[PDB]
Amino acid sequence: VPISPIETVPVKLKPGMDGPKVKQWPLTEEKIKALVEICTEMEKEGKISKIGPENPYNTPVFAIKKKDSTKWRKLVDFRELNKRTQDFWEVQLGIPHPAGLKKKKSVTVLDVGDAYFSVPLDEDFRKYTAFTIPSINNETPGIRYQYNVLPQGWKGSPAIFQSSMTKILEPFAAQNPDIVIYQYMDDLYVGSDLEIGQHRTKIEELRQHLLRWGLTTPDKKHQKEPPFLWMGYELHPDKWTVQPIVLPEKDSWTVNDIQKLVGKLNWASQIYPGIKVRQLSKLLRGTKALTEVIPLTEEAELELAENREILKEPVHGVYYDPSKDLIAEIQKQGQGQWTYQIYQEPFKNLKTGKYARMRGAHTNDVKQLTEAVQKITTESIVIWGKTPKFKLPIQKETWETWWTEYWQATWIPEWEFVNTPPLVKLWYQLEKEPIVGAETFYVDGAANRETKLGKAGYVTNKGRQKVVPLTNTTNQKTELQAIYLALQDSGLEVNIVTDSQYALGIIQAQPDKSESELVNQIIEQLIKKEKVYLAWVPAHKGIGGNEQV
Amino acid sequence: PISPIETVPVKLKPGMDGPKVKQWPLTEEKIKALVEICTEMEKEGKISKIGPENPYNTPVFAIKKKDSTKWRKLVDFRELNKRTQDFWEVQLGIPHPAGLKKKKSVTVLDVGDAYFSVPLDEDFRKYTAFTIPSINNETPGIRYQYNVLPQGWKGSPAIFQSSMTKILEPFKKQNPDIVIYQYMDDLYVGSDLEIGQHRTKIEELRQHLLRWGLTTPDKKHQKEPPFLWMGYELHPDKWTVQPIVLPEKDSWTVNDIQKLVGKLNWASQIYPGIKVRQLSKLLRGTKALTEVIPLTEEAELELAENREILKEPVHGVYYDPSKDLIAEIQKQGQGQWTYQIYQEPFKNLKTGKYARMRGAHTNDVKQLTEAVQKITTESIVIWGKTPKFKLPIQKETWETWWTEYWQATWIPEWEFVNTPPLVKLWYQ
Ligand SMILES: N#C/C=C/c1cc(Cl)cc(Oc2ccc(OCCN3CCOCC3)cc2OCCn2ccc(=O)[nH]c2=O)c1
Repeated sequence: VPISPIETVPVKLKPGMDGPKVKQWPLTEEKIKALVEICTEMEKEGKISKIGPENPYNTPVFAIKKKDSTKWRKLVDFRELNKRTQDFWEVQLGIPHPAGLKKKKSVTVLDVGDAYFSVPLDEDFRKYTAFTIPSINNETPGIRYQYNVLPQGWKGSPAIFQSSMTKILEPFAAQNPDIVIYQYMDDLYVGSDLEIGQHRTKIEELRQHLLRWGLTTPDKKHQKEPPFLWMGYELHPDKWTVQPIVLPEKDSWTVNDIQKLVGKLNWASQIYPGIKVRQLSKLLRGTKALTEVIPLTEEAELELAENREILKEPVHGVYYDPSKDLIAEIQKQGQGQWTYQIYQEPFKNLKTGKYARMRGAHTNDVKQLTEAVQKITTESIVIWGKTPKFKLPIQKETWETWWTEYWQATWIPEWEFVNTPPLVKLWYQLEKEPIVGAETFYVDGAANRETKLGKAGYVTNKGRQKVVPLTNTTNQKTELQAIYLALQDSGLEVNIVTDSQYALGIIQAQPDKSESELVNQIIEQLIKKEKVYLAWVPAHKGIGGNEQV
Repeated sequence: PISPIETVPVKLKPGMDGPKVKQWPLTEEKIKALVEICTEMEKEGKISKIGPENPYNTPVFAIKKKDSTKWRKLVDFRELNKRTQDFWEVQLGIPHPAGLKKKKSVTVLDVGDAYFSVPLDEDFRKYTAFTIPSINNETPGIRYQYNVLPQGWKGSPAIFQSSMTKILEPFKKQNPDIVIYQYMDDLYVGSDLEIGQHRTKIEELRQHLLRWGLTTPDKKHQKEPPFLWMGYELHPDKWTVQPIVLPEKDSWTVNDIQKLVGKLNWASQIYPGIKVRQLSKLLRGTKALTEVIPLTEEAELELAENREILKEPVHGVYYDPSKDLIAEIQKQGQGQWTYQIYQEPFKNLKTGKYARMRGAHTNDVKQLTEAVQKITTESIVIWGKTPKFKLPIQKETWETWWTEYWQATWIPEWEFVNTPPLVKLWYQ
């Protein structure tokens, strides 16, 4: 009989609604007779009470055999009532990350027996939890019950339970301020720097308190000992790591299986350094049926191979020490992928991770570095409550040049240069003023929206002219083409003039990489040149433009 | 404090649920300060802890005062504002003094503490819920709701409006030429007086308000500030739409005339009376960019005609009160930022540029933040409401760092842009 004198949390039904009226006649004698054995023993414990046909509401009742088929179990579908009940404060969303926990001499896990049923339910609301066990086929006045406690699966049970546990812990946590209790779902994770004797007795004091409030705790010893497999982790006394990851070997890969694979790889990346999901997730780009068979690419199998090689030997993360500096360090992997490690110490990491640019058709190395720094700053604020000192493979003046000439407002915490290659540099810079003694190319390009043929060309002050035909293209593509043509046919210093805000837009962004081969070739040419001045004019306003069709 | 007649009942739009908004993660420092502040407010009765049966949430941040080294708690009420004040700009709405922008000097005074003396309608309290977050999700956060009129809520000055009118009545009587407007937690006081007269009158209002029970912790550095600009004062009579400026040059090249024709052509979609014809004919056949083109008589007859056509205001540009105000900002480099405040495209209600110390003091985010505050205050003074910003910054970066440099008690709406290529040269 584990009931409790705990203050109940007042509950309302969603405004303008009422209690679930669902009726259940069905079905079978075997289950019906089995439900009374549970209901009478629950009534004994005071968790439920019989009610009269005063016309209350009703909820469906099921029954099922537990795994191994030893002891039965009762089920209740509260879906209707759940939809009809008020909202509650969100129980918990994220869970603490092990890199953010702090080393403690002793740690104990306690699971609470009977949980919700040990916590009373607001009186006026109990009448909406009413349910009915039928008779056998005979229509006889079958038993009618209702809950005096938190019903399993009801919408309000987890939050109310958490707040109840918190209020119960409060007088204990007062008497014992030097010990730390974390509360998660049905468990409690206690820890202290108390010597193992007084710790072992404190835990027992806690258990006695809890049991005085009607809450069961594991009898034999303290039960669970390290590890400590929690939420896919392994928490060891001096270290944490992920639970073992298994990457399946298959002849065929469905999109579902690639989803599972990318999932496991991502999960693994917080600790194992170097994990690359780019090519494998690139397979998953097209969004379609999850049962489709997707052939792997070569770069995908190479990537997966490198991951398998990384996952070969196990790696460990450490715990947080507030006394020591927090450092984060970033490396470019080179595919548009970046990787980082966070540590207070040289040979041991708090954790690791990766950043990959998804959106945009073209990007920049410095911009991506900045975005990574942003990601890590957010993450560090979340986990440790502060921001790390950064170690970055970028020269001061390179960075300064970029943020000073960048149209967006960016900012970085204090950081120091690390000479570890590959470094981060600006592979070229456009001239901010036109070049004297340089040939001036007037470029244009145009396409037909139907045929998609079009052409790209230039006309220069030296009287030089060229026109090249294109097939299977678009106006933007013909404009980038035209610029590329001017780059190919000119010297080491060149003045280009274009009619398109698009092309000017791509180029002035100073990208060092892109997902179109064209822009890449243009990038190569731009790097190869000593000076390039790109300038814009209104299209079809008749100044220097190309009249070519 | 006291409990005046009942409490002003607050309802919402029919079918409008309370605010449910995520609490951004905070530094340990800021969590600490919030915990202290709220422990105090809990002691003074202003807020109380709440149960799981309260679903609603409003974000909370920690900034510092104005110039002070002491922490201040800033509640972000934007959501609850849209969910109440929209019928509380109607039911209890405060009228806006179109003559406030005329005054030679305007001082802003912080009256927020006033609201704390007044209780909040019981049934409404559950919508003021906020959460002090825990580091690394280690504990469920600390959850309070307000027992008194909260700062940052737009219903608070609306409820206190009558008390404010009454307390202000005597000062208004002795000073009929001074304009006083209440926007949320701030009093905007305009005058045509000289700076000394203005400051003395403002101190008169400070002492008046003070002896009627209103503290105003806007109090200055007192006897000996080591180095500061002590007065916080605006000057709205000088605030207008900045005219577009064509480059002034002695001799021009092909390139320069190209930038000129381009900028003029861009202006044409604002001022319809612009013709670039004679500047186009002065280039024509393909030339080198660096080649110097002589300015003819006809070309400069077009240029000087396009210069003084650009010094006049636009036509049909008026403020639509049924529409939101929009503020775009573009970064100019060297500690300079330019902005426009409009409603429909290319019709600019007000434009401006706000610069500051160029180097070895401030960074980009600090500058953009002060800029947003400046523009917002101008917007309050002029239209009685704040613009929604299109910010040239990465969302997460701003969401992380905006509370470092933020001295205001109100939060404008904002969104983030990647777009503009060419507006830099054109709006500077
Ligand atoms: N099933 C299962 C789940 C198990 C589980 C789950 C969670 Cl979320 C936490 C946990 O243990 C801790 C509990 C409290 C604590 O309190 C720390 C609070 N700070 C406060 C400031 O002082 C320093 C400590 C630190 C802990 O770890 C410290 C590191 N650690 C982890 C595991 C271990 O065996 N030994 C350790 O030493 C256990």
